[PDB]
Amino acid sequence: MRQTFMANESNIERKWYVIDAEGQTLGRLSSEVASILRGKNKVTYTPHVDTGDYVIVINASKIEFTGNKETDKVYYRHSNHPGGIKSITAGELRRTNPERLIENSIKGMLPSTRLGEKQGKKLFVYGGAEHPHAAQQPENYELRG
Amino acid sequence: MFAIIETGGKQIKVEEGQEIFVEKLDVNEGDTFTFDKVLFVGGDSVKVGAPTVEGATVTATVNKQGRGKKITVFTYKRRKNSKRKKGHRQPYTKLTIDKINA
Amino acid sequence: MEAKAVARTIRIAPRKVRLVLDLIRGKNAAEAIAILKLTNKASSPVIEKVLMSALANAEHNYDMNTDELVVKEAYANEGPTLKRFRPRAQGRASAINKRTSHITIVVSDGK
Amino acid sequence: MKLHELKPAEGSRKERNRVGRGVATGNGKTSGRGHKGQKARSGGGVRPG
Amino acid sequence: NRSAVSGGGRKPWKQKGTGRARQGTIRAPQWRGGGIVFGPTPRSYAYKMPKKMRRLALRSALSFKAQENGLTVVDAFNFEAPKTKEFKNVLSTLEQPKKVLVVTENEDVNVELSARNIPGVQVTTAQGLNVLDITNADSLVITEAAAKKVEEVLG
Amino acid sequence: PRVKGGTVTRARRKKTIKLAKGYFGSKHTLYKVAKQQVMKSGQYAFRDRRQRKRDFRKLWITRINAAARQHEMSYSRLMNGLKKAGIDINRKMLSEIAISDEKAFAQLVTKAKDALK
Amino acid sequence: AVPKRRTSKTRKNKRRTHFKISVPGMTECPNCEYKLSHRVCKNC
RNA sequence: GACAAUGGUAGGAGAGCGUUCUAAGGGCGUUGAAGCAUGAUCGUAAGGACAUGUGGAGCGCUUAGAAGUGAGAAUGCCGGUG
RNA sequence: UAACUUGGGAGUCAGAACAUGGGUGAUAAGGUCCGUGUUCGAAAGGGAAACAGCCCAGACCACCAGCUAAGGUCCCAAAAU
RNA sequence: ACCGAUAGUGAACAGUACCGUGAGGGAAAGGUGAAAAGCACCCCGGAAGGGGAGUGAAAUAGAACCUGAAACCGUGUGCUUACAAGUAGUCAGAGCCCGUUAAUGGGUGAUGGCGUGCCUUUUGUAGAAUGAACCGGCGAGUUACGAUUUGAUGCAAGGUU
Ligand SMILES: [K+]
Ligand SMILES: [Mg+2]
Ligand SMILES: [Mg+2]
Ligand SMILES: [Mg+2]
Ligand SMILES: [Mg+2]
Ligand SMILES: [Mg+2]
Ligand SMILES: [Mg+2]
Ligand SMILES: [Mg+2]
Ligand SMILES: [Mg+2]
Ligand SMILES: [Mg+2]
Ligand SMILES: [Mg+2]
Ligand SMILES: [Mg+2]
Ligand SMILES: [Mg+2]
Ligand SMILES: [Mg+2]
Ligand SMILES: [Mg+2]
Ligand SMILES: [Mg+2]
Ligand SMILES: [Mg+2]
Ligand SMILES: [Mg+2]
Ligand SMILES: [Mg+2]
Ligand SMILES: [Mg+2]
Ligand SMILES: [Mg+2]
Ligand SMILES: [Mg+2]
Ligand SMILES: [Mg+2]
Ligand SMILES: [Mg+2]
Ligand SMILES: [Mg+2]
Ligand SMILES: [Mg+2]
Ligand SMILES: [Mg+2]
Ligand SMILES: [Mg+2]
Ligand SMILES: [Mg+2]
Ligand SMILES: [Mg+2]
Ligand SMILES: [Mg+2]
Ligand SMILES: [Mg+2]
Ligand SMILES: [Mg+2]
Ligand SMILES: [Mg+2]
Ligand SMILES: [Mg+2]
Ligand SMILES: [Mg+2]
Ligand SMILES: [Mg+2]
Ligand SMILES: [Mg+2]
Ligand SMILES: [Mg+2]
Ligand SMILES: [Mg+2]
Ligand SMILES: [Mg+2]
Ligand SMILES: [Mg+2]
Ligand SMILES: [Mg+2]
Ligand SMILES: [Mg+2]
Ligand SMILES: [Mg+2]
Ligand SMILES: [Mg+2]
Ligand SMILES: [Mg+2]
Ligand SMILES: [Mg+2]
Ligand SMILES: [Mg+2]
Ligand SMILES: [Mg+2]
Ligand SMILES: [Mg+2]
Ligand SMILES: [Mg+2]
Ligand SMILES: [Mg+2]
Ligand SMILES: [Zn+2]
Repeated sequence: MRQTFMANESNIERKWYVIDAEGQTLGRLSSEVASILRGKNKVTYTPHVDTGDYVIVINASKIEFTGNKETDKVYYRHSNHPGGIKSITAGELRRTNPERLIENSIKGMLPSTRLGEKQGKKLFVYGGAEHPHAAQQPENYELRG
Repeated sequence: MFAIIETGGKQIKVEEGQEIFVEKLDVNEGDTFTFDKVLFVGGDSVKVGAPTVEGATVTATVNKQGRGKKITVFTYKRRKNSKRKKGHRQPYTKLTIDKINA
Repeated sequence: MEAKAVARTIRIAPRKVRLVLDLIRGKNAAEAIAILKLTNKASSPVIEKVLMSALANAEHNYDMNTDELVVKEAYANEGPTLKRFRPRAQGRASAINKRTSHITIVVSDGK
Repeated sequence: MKLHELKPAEGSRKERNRVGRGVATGNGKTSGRGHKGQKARSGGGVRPG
Repeated sequence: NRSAVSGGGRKPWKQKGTGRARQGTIRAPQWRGGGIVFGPTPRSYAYKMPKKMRRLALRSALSFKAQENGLTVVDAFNFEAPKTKEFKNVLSTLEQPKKVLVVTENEDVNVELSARNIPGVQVTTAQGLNVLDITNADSLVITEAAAKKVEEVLG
Repeated sequence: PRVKGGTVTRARRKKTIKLAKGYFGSKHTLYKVAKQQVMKSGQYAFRDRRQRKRDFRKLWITRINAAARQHEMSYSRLMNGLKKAGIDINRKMLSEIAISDEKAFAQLVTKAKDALK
Repeated sequence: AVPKRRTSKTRKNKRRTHFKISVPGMTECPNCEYKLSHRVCKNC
C-alpha cells in the first residue's frame, strides 16, 4: 500500500546558507551548491516541489582554477545573428564578472525545467566578503568536498 | 509506537487503529488476523529485528475482501496489426490494526 | 420575470450579427437602444426590432417595469444556409453560402 | 426433444471462417493470402499442374 | 449486381489528370446506388437423408411421445357433422394439453373440419406423419386403426 | 436477409470518445484521433506501471542517502552495514522511518555502523 | 500559397481576439435620445 | 495442491462477443417498446446491465436454424459541415 | 527431449547490420558475392547522449517489495568526491 | 427465415428535372395529428418573425411539421492559464470546486518523470515515402455445380437411388 511522504508548500521549510568561495575549486564548489539548491540533502526531498535551501556565495573573485583554465577555458555565446559568436576566457570572466562566472557554473548543474529555473533563482553570488542578506540570518555552511 | 510488518511480499508501517490494504489473505471478513513477521517496533522502546523481532505480533480485524479498481491493460505494436486488451482487478484485503504486541 | 423575442431566418450571416450583439449584452434597455441606433452595421436595425419586440412582450404580456429592464441574454444561432454558386474562370463554379441567423433577445427586471 | 430445446450431435456442426473481418481473427486485412503476387489476386493463381 | 443495375455503361471520367479517384462505372459497388457484391441469390435449401434415417426419426418421435405419456389411443372418432364445439369438448374430456396432434387412419373430413379452427390442434393421417408435427405436439391422439396402420407402415 | 449497419457502430465509437474525456480539442471530440490517443494512453500506462516502481525506489534511495549523510555516512555503506547486521527493512520503510522518527533511524545507523566495525 | 494544416478552433478564436467593434462615441441630447458626439441631431 | 508454460509479422489451430431474420418455448410494454442522451456499473476481451431524461409503439430472453453479420484508411461513393 | 511417417491448411522465393573465413574492388564504400555465428526482420525492457541490426536481456496480469546483468556511482541524474 | 427510403426498380413523391447538335446519359425528393380540431383574439413589427391567448394527450407535434446521432456554430461558468519549447498523453502530485450505480468517489490541475500519431509498404518509415479536412451512412472470399479431406450420423458385404 502507498505510504510515501510527499512534501508540499505547507510543510517545506527553506533555510539560508552562506558559502565562502575563497580557495575553492570552481566546479567542486559548484556541484555541492547545486545539490543544496535542489533539496538533495533533505530527507523530505520531493522531485515535483522545491525543497531546497537558499545559498549565498561570497568571495567569488577568489575562486580557483587548475591547469591552464584561466586562459584556455573559453565561454561561447551566440546572439542568433549570422556571425554573432562571442567568447571570453574563464580568467577574463573571473576578473570582470566573478559572480556571473560562479552563477553560470552552478546553474549549468541544475535542470532546465520550470522548477529548475525557480531553484536557481535561490542563488546569490558576491565577489567580496560581504553580502546584503543579514536580515535572512544565513548560517555558515562548510563544503564536504 | 509503530511496527514494520512483512505481508504479501511487501512491508508496511502501521500504527494502532490504522486501516491498511494488503494482498489477499486467506481469511473471512470480521475475523482476527495476526501478523507474525515484525521487522521493527518504534516508539519509546525501539526494537530492531534481525530480521524479525522475536515474539512480536500485530493483530488486526478484517474489514473487507474486495477487488481493486478495474485496470484496462492495452498494448499494441504499430504497423504490425498486433494488439491486446485485457482487464484486471487486483484482489485485496482491508484490515484495521488493533494491537501492536512487541 | 423574463421576456423574450426571436427573429428567425434573418438573411445575415451569424458572424456579423454577433459583432453587434456583443455590444448590448448585459446592458440596460435604454442604453442598448441607443447603442443599436448609433451603431453603423447592417444587423443594427434588425437587432433593434428584436429588442423592441422583447420590451413590448415584457410590458404587454407580463406587466414589467419597462425602465428597469436589462438585456439579460442576446445571442444569434445559425439558421439554414442558402446554397448559391458564382461562375469563375475556365468554366468552373464556386460555392457561395448565403447564411442566415436566428436572433434571440431576453430582457429581465432582475427580480 | 422439444423444438425449443434442439441439440445437434456433438462435433457435427462447426462455425465457418470469415476472412477480412478485422485483425483479431488472424485472417483480417490480407485474409490469409499473404502479400502481393499472382496468388494474392482475385481470380488469381495458375492452373492445376 | 453491377451488371444488372440500370445504366452505368460509360467511364465516369478519364483515368488520369482530374485529381479524382479512378472509376469505371457509376454503378460500381462502392457507389451509392451501385451494384451489390454477392448478396442473396435465389436457391433451394432442401436436402435429403437416407430413407432408413427418415424412418428412424419418425420412430424416435413416436417413441418420445410414448415415453412422456403423450400417447392417447381412442376407439374411433364419431363425427357425422362438423362442429368445433363438440371436438373442443372431446379434447376437454380426454384431459389433453393445448398442443395436440390428431391422427386418423385416412382423411377424415369431419374430424379435420371440427378441429381445424382450434389453436394448438393439428390433424393428420397415419401416412402424413412427419417429425415437425409430432415434435411440436405435447400429446398424440390416435385412433386404434391409425395406430395399427402406423405400426404396419413403420414396422 | 439484410443486416443494416444499425446502432453498433455508434455505440463502439461513443465508448472510445467517452474514454477520451479531458483530451485537448479534437482529441476528445473526433473518433479517429480519440481512438489513436486512447491506444497511446494504454501503451503509456502499461509502460508507466512498470516505470513507477523504479521511480519510487529511486525516491526512497535519495531520501535514505540524505538521512544517512546526516549521520556522517553514505547510502552504500549504510546499506552494506544493514545487510551485514541482518536487518531486512526495505527502502520505503527506511525512508519513512527517517522522515517520521529520527531517533529510531539513528539507532538503525548505529546498528549498521557496528556491523561494519 | 495554401494552408499546410487546418486551423483549429483554438487558433481561430485566438486570432479573432481583436476582431470586434467598439461602442459608438455617444452623448445624451440635453434638450432634443442619444447622439454621436460632434454630430447634429438630424432627426429631432 | 504442486510443478511447468504463456513477446511475436506472414501464416496454421481453438474458443468466444455482437448484428438482422426464422422456429419453438417463455416474457416485457401507453403505470411508456425500439431509438437517442447522461451517469461515479459489471465482465479476461469482443461486450452486458441498471438508473434518469427524451421518445411514443413496439421489443427482449432461452435453445436451435440462416446470413446483404461488424470499417479508419481504397487520391473509395453520397450527404452534411468546417 | 525430441525424432520420423502419413494426411488437412499454409505463408515465404526484395532481406539488413555486426563479427569472422574468403572472392571482387583499391588489404575503398553503410559496395558487392559466397562460408560461419548472432541480432533485427517478427522483440518490448536496461546500456551505447539521440541511434532496427552493437552490449545485457526475451514483457501472462497486478505491487509505492527484494537480488542482480550490461553499464555505472562530483551536479544534470540512482549509486564511492 | 426477400428490401424497407444511400435499401428495394433509375423511378414509393421519373425516363421527369437537368446535360448533349444528336445517338445518348440521367438525378434529387417518403412520415403533422386519432381527428384540421391547421393557432379566433391581443401585443411588437412595413413584412418576415416572434410573445401571449386558444386547439390538442403532446405545439421543442405549427406544416422546412415522428424520432432528431455526429461533425460544426453559439451563450453561461466550476477549475485553470500571459518566463513559456510542446505527437498534447501517461505515471507521480499539491491546491481549489463538488458529492456518485458509495466506490481504498467525481471535476480541474501548480509542478516533476517518461514519451517522434495512425495506416500502407518496406532490409529499414517520426519520416521530408503512400493515404485520410472532419462527421455520418454505404463500401470487399459469396453462391451453384463437381472434386478431395476431416468431423457427425444411419446401415454394413453391402450402401444408395
Ligand atoms: K513523393
Ligand atoms: Mg465560358
Ligand atoms: Mg497472424
Ligand atoms: Mg487495417
Ligand atoms: Mg505469395
Ligand atoms: Mg497489401
Ligand atoms: Mg514481394
Ligand atoms: Mg478481376
Ligand atoms: Mg453494364
Ligand atoms: Mg430488415
Ligand atoms: Mg456501415
Ligand atoms: Mg502469444
Ligand atoms: Mg515471456
Ligand atoms: Mg483459421
Ligand atoms: Mg467462434
Ligand atoms: Mg454471436
Ligand atoms: Mg429492431
Ligand atoms: Mg456488410
Ligand atoms: Mg475515406
Ligand atoms: Mg467545405
Ligand atoms: Mg565492408
Ligand atoms: Mg551491404
Ligand atoms: Mg553471412
Ligand atoms: Mg528469435
Ligand atoms: Mg530492443
Ligand atoms: Mg532497450
Ligand atoms: Mg539506447
Ligand atoms: Mg556522442
Ligand atoms: Mg535511452
Ligand atoms: Mg553514437
Ligand atoms: Mg544491490
Ligand atoms: Mg544518473
Ligand atoms: Mg545521485
Ligand atoms: Mg430514414
Ligand atoms: Mg431509390
Ligand atoms: Mg403559434
Ligand atoms: Mg405569436
Ligand atoms: Mg402566440
Ligand atoms: Mg402554437
Ligand atoms: Mg420533444
Ligand atoms: Mg423532428
Ligand atoms: Mg528567464
Ligand atoms: Mg506564470
Ligand atoms: Mg515551442
Ligand atoms: Mg520528455
Ligand atoms: Mg517484411
Ligand atoms: Mg527502399
Ligand atoms: Mg507523421
Ligand atoms: Mg513534417
Ligand atoms: Mg505508391
Ligand atoms: Mg493527402
Ligand atoms: Mg468517412
Ligand atoms: Mg476463392
Ligand atoms: Zn437630439
